[PDB]
Amino acid sequence: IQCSQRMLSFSDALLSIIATVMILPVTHTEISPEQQFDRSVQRLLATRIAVYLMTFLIVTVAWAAHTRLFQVVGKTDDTLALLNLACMMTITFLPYTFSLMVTFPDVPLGIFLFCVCVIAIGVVQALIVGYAFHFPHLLSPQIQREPLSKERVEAFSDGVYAIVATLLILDICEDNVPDPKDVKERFSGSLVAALSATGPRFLAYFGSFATVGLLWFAHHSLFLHVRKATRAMGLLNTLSLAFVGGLPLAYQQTSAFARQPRDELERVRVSCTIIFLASIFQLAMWTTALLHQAETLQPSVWFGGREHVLMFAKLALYPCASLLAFASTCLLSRFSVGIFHLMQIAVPCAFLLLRLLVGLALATLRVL
Amino acid sequence: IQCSQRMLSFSDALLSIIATVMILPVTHTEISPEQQFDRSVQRLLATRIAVYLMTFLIVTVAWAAHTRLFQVVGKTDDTLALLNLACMMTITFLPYTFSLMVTFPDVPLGIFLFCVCVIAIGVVQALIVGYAFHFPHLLSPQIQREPLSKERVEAFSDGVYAIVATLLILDICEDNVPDPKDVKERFSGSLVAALSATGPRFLAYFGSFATVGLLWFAHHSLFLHVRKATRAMGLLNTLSLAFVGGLPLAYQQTSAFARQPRDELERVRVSCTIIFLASIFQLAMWTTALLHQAETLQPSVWFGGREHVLMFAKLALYPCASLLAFASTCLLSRFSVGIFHLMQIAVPCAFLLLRLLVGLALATLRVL
Ligand SMILES: [K+]
Ligand SMILES: [K+]
Ligand SMILES: [K+]
Ligand SMILES: [K+]
Ligand SMILES: [K+]
Repeated sequence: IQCSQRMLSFSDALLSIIATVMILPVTHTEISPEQQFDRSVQRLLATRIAVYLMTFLIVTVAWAAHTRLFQVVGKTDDTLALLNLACMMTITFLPYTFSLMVTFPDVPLGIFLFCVCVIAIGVVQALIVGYAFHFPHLLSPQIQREPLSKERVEAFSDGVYAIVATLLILDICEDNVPDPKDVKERFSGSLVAALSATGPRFLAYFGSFATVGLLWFAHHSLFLHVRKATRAMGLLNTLSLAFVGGLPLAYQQTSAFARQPRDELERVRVSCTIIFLASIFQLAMWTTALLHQAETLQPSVWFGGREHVLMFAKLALYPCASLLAFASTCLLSRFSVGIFHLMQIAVPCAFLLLRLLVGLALATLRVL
Repeated sequence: IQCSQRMLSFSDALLSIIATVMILPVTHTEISPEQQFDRSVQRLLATRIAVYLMTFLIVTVAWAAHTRLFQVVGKTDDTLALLNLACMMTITFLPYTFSLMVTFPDVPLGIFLFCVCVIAIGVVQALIVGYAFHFPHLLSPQIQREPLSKERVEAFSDGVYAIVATLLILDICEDNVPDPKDVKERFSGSLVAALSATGPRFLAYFGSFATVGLLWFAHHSLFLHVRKATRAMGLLNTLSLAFVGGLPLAYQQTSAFARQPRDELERVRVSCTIIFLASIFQLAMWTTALLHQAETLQPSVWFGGREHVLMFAKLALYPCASLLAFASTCLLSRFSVGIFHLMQIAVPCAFLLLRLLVGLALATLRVL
């Protein structure tokens, strides 16, 4: 009998990428200036965002069902591996059916194909269960004779984060790659001078990537001290990942969404809201785990623990900064863009010096 | 001190996706019929293919250096995690510099940025080494006082395979999603009738996905019996993955490459060549491991072992079928397309029945 760890890792990667794909249409929404005040186009954009959210949630539900199934199964086999590949294929077919239904919501074809795909997933998983139970040695020892699998959650989250960070660089690679017919005209053939138009732009990439990379760093930190992953924690993680997938929306440059008519205040508000939603659910995961620390958290991060305050600050850094920037957009709009840039530059430094800042604050409050 | 396994998994995912991204420009090659006989466009397409190969190899070299580094380090830390994030950011910046150099190969800007990025990677890794050695408890026990890390190779391969399988479905989602203004004209508003143009197309997806999914299944099988991963095996795996990344080229539909002028024989030959190159290097990995079976392979797959013939057949199935199809394109061109479709339908069945076919063949040869 074979060890199923790599097969489950492959499934996690596939499903995470599949869930995150549907943000691409959102980033490719073109709004002409003539349609800036057209409510129909704005409604279409909102509908496409809702479609992305629904598809992410559906793929996550399928992934959770798969996780249940292969917690029940445990071991794998050639036949089981091929059946898992068939299940992954059927699941990956879901975005196509959902897109077809979106294009023609009033025709039965989309609903019919979606139902057929769901039934196919069900039948494939039932076949997997039947094969596993027909050979008892392929079952988990407890079954051979609820909690979530932490590694599956971590792999799914890593896939989502990596895909977002990749979409950023794909956007950059197209933003600032001029052609000879463009450089010879805009800059009289001096490519170096094109830095004046491209220098800052790719520099902005460094700011965006960090925002994702540090968010993962928070997640990576939290689950280093997580013992038991509860279903509520899984749901909160799913919401956090769903809102993480929208970071390219607030950070991409070539994206049609980025080229829509807008103002600085609106863009800053949207980016701050997306970051706040992404991070507040990680903070909610941590708070939820704190209620049952005895069974969900390592002793170091329990109340009064050595790592407690550090973890709390690490997870609350982004929500507080995002909320402060959003408030500044309303109270100090004239300098809100500068404050947002300052936040982008400072939050990584705060993460780097976090262990010193926390101790300094603790000592200052103790003496005072 | 923290466990570095998840950080390395995240790095593997990032680097694998980054390596595979550069196939997207290749799939977006638009060749008008007026330029079918224009040698310049064909040369440009070949140059972009070579650029994709070079970028994949460079990203793989960076990933291998990172693997060496964090085999030396072993344990991780908050500062080490942030430094690893910085290193990943610098590495992800490589595609942008390579693309800029490609656009203007005769200007120093591209080479200058590429050199700056490489030096940045070097300095970041040197800082990681210095920090790790300044705190001896963050070093591996042997160092605290060559072989490859199998899990890193497996994670990188899984990332590449998942990205290819995802690119397939992204192509499909755009191939066969008509709009009302298109359905009302081409099919008089009968969306169901559009199956006549869309039915087979997404059906073809099922054929393409399997081809990737089974290739992974072969890889997944081989490394289940691999003890020690040698550097030569790593190089062969890198070549196999590089040629796997070109599967969307031979299987995508909307891709401008797919819409280029062509003939059935040429497309079949290209697809067969790509599949053959992808699988022959897995077979080469297996053969290379066989030379040092005592140190690289589990006893079950040694010469004369129970699983030996099964593994050999599993890894040689695709190369033989691809070579036979390619030969048919020259000897039986009139039926080569049908033979290719038959191969696409049959190879999964051969994989499913492999354990029976191998035994049947062995018995038949023994009695005869
Ligand atoms: K994993
Ligand atoms: K992944
Ligand atoms: K892994
Ligand atoms: K992956
Ligand atoms: K992509």
